[PDB]
Amino acid sequence: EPAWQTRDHLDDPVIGELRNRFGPDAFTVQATRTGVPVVWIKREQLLEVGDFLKKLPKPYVMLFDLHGMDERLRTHREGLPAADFSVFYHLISIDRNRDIMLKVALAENDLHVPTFTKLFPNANWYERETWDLFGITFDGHPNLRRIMMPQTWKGHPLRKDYPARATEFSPFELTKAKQDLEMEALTFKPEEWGMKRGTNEDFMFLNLGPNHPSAHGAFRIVLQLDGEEIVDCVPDIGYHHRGAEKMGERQSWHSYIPYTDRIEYLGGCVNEMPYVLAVEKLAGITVPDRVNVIRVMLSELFRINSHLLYISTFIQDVGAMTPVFFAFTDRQKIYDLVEAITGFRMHPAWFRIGGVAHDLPRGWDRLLREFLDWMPKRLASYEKAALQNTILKGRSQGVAAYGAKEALEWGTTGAGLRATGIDFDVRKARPYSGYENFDFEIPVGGGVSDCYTRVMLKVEELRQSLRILEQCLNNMPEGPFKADHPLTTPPPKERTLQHIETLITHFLQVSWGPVMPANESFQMIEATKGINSYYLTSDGSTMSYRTRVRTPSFAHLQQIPAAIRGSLVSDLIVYLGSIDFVMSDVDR
Amino acid sequence: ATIHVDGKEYEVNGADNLLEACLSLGLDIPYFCWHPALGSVGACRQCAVKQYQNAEDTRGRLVMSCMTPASDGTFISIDDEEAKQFRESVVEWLMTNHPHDCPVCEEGGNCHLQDMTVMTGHSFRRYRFTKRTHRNQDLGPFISHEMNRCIACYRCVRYYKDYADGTDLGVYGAHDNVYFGRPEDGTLESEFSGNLVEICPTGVFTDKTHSERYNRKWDMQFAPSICQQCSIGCNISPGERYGELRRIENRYNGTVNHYFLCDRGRFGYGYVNLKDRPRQPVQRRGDDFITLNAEQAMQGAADILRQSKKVIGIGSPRASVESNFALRELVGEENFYTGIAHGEQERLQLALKVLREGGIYTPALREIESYDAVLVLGEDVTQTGARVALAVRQAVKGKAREMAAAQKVADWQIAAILNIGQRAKHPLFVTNVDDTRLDDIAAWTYRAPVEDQARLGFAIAHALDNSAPAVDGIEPELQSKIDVIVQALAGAKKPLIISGTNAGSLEVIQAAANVAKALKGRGADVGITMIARSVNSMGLGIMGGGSLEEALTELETGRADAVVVLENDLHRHASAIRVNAALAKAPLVMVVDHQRTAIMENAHLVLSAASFAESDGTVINNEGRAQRFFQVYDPAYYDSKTVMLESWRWLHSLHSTLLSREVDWTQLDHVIDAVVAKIPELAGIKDAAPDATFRIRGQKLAREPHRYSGRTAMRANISVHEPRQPQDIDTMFTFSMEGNNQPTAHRSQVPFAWAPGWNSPQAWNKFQDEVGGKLRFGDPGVRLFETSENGLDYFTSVPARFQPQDGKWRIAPYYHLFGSDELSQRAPVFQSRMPQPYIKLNPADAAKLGVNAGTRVSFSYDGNTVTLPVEIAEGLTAGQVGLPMGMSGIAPVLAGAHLEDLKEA
Amino acid sequence: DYTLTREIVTDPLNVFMGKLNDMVNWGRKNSIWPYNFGLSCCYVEMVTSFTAVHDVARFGAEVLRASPRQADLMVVAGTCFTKMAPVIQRLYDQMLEPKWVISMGACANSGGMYDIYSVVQGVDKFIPVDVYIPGCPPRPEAYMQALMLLQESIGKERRPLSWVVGDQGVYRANMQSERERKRGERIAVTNLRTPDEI
Ligand code: SF4
Ligand code: SF4
Ligand code: SF4
Ligand code: SF4
Ligand code: FES
Ligand SMILES: [Ca+2]
Repeated sequence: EPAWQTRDHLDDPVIGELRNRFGPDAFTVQATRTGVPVVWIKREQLLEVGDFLKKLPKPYVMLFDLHGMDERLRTHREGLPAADFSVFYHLISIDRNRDIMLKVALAENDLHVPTFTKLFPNANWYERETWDLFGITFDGHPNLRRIMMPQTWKGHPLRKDYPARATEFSPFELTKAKQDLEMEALTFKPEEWGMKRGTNEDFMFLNLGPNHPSAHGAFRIVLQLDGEEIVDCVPDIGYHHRGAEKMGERQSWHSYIPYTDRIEYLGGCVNEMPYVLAVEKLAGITVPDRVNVIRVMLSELFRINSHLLYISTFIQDVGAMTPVFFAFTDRQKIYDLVEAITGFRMHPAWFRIGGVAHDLPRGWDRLLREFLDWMPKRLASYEKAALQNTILKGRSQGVAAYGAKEALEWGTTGAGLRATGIDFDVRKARPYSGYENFDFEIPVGGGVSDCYTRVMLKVEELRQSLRILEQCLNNMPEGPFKADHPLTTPPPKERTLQHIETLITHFLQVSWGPVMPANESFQMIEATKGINSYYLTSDGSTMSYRTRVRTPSFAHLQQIPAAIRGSLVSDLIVYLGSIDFVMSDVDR
Repeated sequence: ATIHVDGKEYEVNGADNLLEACLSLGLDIPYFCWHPALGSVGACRQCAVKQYQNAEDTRGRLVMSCMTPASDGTFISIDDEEAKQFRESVVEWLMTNHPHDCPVCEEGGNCHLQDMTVMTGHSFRRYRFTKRTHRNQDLGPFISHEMNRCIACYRCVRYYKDYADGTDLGVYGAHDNVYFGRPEDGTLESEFSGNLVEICPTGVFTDKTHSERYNRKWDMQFAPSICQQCSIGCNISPGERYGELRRIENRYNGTVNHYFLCDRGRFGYGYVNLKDRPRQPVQRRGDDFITLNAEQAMQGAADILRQSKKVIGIGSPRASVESNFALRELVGEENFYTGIAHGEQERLQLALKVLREGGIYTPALREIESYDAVLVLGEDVTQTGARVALAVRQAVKGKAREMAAAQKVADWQIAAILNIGQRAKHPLFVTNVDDTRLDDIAAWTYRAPVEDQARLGFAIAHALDNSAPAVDGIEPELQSKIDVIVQALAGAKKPLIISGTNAGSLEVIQAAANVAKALKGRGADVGITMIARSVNSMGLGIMGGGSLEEALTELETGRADAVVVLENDLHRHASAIRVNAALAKAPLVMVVDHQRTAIMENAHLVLSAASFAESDGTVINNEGRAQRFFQVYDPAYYDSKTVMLESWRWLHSLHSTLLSREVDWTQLDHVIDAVVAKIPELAGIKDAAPDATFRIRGQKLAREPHRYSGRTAMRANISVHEPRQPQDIDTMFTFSMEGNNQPTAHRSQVPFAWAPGWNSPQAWNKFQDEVGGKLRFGDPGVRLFETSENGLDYFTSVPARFQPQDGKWRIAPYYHLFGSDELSQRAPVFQSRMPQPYIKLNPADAAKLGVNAGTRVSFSYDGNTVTLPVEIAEGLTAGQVGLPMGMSGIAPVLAGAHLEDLKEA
Repeated sequence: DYTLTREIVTDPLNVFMGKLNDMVNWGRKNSIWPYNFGLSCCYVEMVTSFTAVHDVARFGAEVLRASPRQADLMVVAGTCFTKMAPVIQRLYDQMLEPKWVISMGACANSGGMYDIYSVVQGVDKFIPVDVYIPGCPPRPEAYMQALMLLQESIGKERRPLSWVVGDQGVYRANMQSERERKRGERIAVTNLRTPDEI
């Protein structure tokens, strides 16, 4: 049985535990290609089910995702409960190495769910986004305001009846919003932001803006300060909202890949990988070994690129302005290889449904060998010159520290999670794309996640990625770069150019789109900045019915107020430098 | 019946085959040679499924689902591995000889063969040998021929010969060298040849008119519309690209036209793309023609109309119900005139009275195929109401259908039905001034003048019922033919009487009403059909008004000093000299039209109205069904200087500017509400389509496919800034892809058929409740009137027989599908298909005048000595001259008129 | 041919005043201080052009001011999100004369691939643009090429030498389009390297 086969996961012990606790008629098991047990729960039992899952002997400790779905236009809902809308909750048990998706059905008139924030504190921003884009209210939310769109926005854009395209520009509304920006500070009240006890008459409220662009993007933080100390802060995000999920409903399965590239714009093929894996699950495609090795090599090259930018920008944020020049030279060596292979630098859009766009060009191994010879001396030089400097250490060690429990309750993944001692990397826990055939280690911290431990963990991750790249260079399999499946999009170009049935398949795949049979698929990968996941719902058409992108930077930015409370503003900017986020990842 | 497909239970009709039953259930089985309207023949072998004897059977056997009845307790599997392998092998065998042609093939993106190649999963070629090749034929100006792409599915010949009764298309050769086409190069002679471009699943037969300005299906902007070229009211999907009307596709209406159009509707759309159309309001100031915008045109027209002492309005059967009503409201009911002549108005109102007061049910176009005997009186149906002629051919094949049903043959086994029937057919009797295209299947044809055809109808009615008035002076041979018709009509379970206004005779319609009444009095399930002239002839008849002669009298006497002519060239309904003199006498002529007509030279103001592609409205077809047509595209999207509005919008704004000195562009639903409030006989046009607030789960209905391309480049040469999406306040459709076109959406107006995996016209299967039936949530369009409880009295005005007077030549109308309709004859592709102008003569009359075939003779009508070449008509009765109605220079009002000094030029 | 901002006029250009105008234009075009403003991925390519492997400092354009008052050039390097459009307009209004604008990348040019509800379709909908760079992202040397194009545009503009004496109108040269300038060499291309190699 292939890994993409539709399964109900009734053999999962969590299904038997839920049946013993709540009864057989309390929930409905849905068969998916998500790889996880999908369980439809009544709305009135959601908090009970969540508490039961949190109190299991090997408990579900992290709320991985929480979002909504407009099911009104979905025609293939066989075996599913009646629902105009739905809200899903993806929960992860690291100790079990398992996960469960809970789905709550909602009628159009009764669009309210109990809040999940008492069980999982990252449900705050997840429910705010679900309210913003779908109009689903969450009862008991401390402050349920829009998080992506401005507060004076009409409608909920992820609803199926909301038009996707840009509306006509108007200078009058730009003038009005400029006036709101001008008198935003004059009419600032802490109550609408969730802040309290401000203006005591000792705290000040200070807004941060687009004044420190360290390649992360534009966003705002309003800080409540007792003198120099942060007593509370909320981040203002949505300034980088691109409507990428709505675009997922707007593009074909093939023509959405460039948009996947720009979700986390320092990641490239890393961003492409979960989307094409989830589409290949929908299509029932198993890629050959050469495709797996090529995709792993591209992912690790882009992981090294992103880590180089992250480490150098952290060093620049601390104050040492020199290593960014050399690290971008190393990024140019990576770009030499990536340009030669894919034809592009930052957004290659090179992965395909069923494979990659072209075969490897002749001479790729020379460029890979040159980069693998160039990198280690440069990395050691950066370590000795900057990361072992005691001023940088005094600026970063012990700054914005959190443990394993705080990382689990906020959905922190990647190096921030592993610096707390939790050994959870997707490439080892849930292997994908042939990562199990590579010899590499997962660096973990001592139990405490500071700025410094996160940065050094990413340095060790860079070294491990260099090891994986060495293995990719030494053992690259001979074979096809595209699968021999009819839904491989596009087909191999030479057969398209001389064979009529292949030309027909190409013609219909690039124009109307490949038809993905109606299913739900999920793919989780270890991205550059944490765990990135694609959750795709196909309604049997050539476009996605729903494209949900879970990004780790959203969770990290939500964790910011809990970790930085009681610190200084300098600690905050160092913390932002050490998070490894981009605003495109946060806002999608 | 109960079937089990892949272990799932389904309830189906046992009289259906497994292919149409499984397609009606939403299951996907690839198929080529089967069509819902043509039956099953089992040729292509694509539709293989695995049938098991019972539930406890694992072996099974491969069967053709189209040839297998969907009987009770039938166990089949579609997703069986051997069935999937065989279906892929059938696609592969078709692919061995198929040309590498998809980029340069007009079927691409709309091709059933492409869809089934992808559906079977065949994408790898292992055949390595040569491909067979064919030369192409020239098939005329409408259909392009490319025999390389043929998969030998036999759909074309089955449709063209067995369905449409065409004679000049066939299959030649044998084995893998079978050829589909004409026996030699020439134009396809069938009036329904254009349906080949949708019947053929490949790109062999393609739309040449679309091929000139070709674009793919995903790039089209579609709207549900009604064909404007005659009164039948076939549902169409016009598709536009880059501001020009590109194609007319068939829009499935299970009540009216189902799968098929006629060639006039399919190819006569070219007048929309004419470059001489008015695009802006133009005011004639002396010898100058200045261009106005909408507001100042309204202000100037309103000022001049306010200064006038009496304003009259002249409507047209070309215009919609809303436009004619808006003109009637602008000028007043007592000042409103229908644009047709007095005799045409009398015939149209008599046909209307027979339809909605005769007590006899009038069938829809699909229902015509279920009648057991047909009498056509006077109306050359193939040239005037062509789709009715196609339906009549199906009703004629009903006898073979009944004979095969007596022998327990399934209704989809079409070859067995045709073999059992042989040449047997239901009785058909056609009367005309000459031969018709229905003479090949008619049991009898009566070639006679219109008075003699009416007398034959009156005699048939009298022999059916003695209370009907008798006819004196019937010859014994004609009496024997009358008796043959009488026993054929009396023995029929469902007789159908077809007539219309195109014969130019009131007595023909009266005789048809008498025959229908006599059949109704005997307890028969009789139906009556009236063929009108134009798309909204019945709507103009229901609205009523004075004739064009009265309007010209008002203009000539000086009682009216302002005339507003709506969508009427005025020369088809009255003599051109009288019209020109009356319009020159009037100090204000305003012409609201979308075509450059001859009366615009003397017009003081010309309002650039919208054609059907750029407008919304309602039209009433020949059976009284109100149907809404929706705007296809915004004419101002590319050319921002284009001020081309709906006629009702122009006239409503003119009325508002005349009354309150303020402009009011209004909304379509407001005008429809005004129509149904003021005219109760048109109250059913409210329910022809839902209003503009209708939504499918909150979203509008999309006009263009979801893969519509070039949004940020199609207007980039004009400006790199993308314009605002055109807003549609009038209807529930949006001028974008951001809308709903799901086959399961609860609606009746479908702009185009597309489903995932079905890009061809076969997606209409997904849009239907059952395949070949109706649309899933009802066919659009409602009937204005029900059958009345009581009928009319017998018409006692039996005319005298035709007598040839010396020196006077009675004009016999000859209609042409390509040429008689005004707008379609303006289409450039129709000029090659148009017959050359002529005059038909009896051999005795031509010998008396000393002329041969081809000699040019001259005649004077209303002081216009015009010269035409003579051709000899064998079937025309002496004392008559055959003239082609509706052509250039020959108005349709000349039918039934008389000619003087007809002599050799 | 020139366009005047106070219409299409001619060249307003004594011989000493022409030399002074050339000296001022030379000093302005050789000292262009960009504003450090990051919208999206295009800004990553811009700051890549600032690094050692490209060294945009060689053109004297590396200073990268954090205040709009000290900056001469606004590079809109990224998507003009609807929430960020008032911020961009306010930052542009806070810049002082003379100021130039480079729209960098498809998003800033036209909205790019993001014809979506939350994105303004091009920064030229509300602020004027001196140089457009196609690309998604443009590579760092494309940003340097646009910098050189801006230098050529600055080197032949006419601005007042003082605000107390003379014409105060700003004259911008109607330069020949780069497409039409390069059409002769671009159409003459026949063969390119096959994509199977490095
Ligand atoms: S008929 Fe269909 S498969 Fe054949 S060339 Fe045309 S589009 Fe392609
Ligand atoms: S020409 Fe078309 S309809 Fe006729 S047999 Fe060939 S593929 Fe079928
Ligand atoms: S029969 Fe009449 S309404 Fe139908 S397609 Fe032909 S011209 Fe149009
Ligand atoms: S143009 Fe492309 S690279 Fe530049 S901001 Fe937009 S998505 Fe990013
Ligand atoms: S569709 Fe049944 S054999 Fe052709
Ligand atoms: Ca309209």
